[PDB]
Amino acid sequence: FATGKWEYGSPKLERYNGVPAMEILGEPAPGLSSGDAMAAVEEIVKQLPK
Amino acid sequence: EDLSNYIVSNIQDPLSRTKGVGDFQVFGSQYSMRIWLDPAKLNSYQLTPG
Repeated sequence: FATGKWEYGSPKLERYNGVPAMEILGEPAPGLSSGDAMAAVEEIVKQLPK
Repeated sequence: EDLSNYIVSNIQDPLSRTKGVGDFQVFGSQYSMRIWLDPAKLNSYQLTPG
């Protein structure tokens, strides 16, 4: 009475403020600044799937 | 119902955890899967709401 197929799913469903999400952790370029490395990520989010 | 559901499902949780926001109270609800039993259509199959 039962068959099986293979789908795709995640082994670690995170959420931030009651909403699905994905954490991202990196560093700055050796010598720059932790403040600078964030001027970047502010730019990257521009070309992201609205 | 459509706008209410839009509040409860997209605006509540971010508002409710907004710096300074305390209690809240929506003038409406979210959607629910409603099931309206027909007493006569139910009878026709000797079935109960249980």
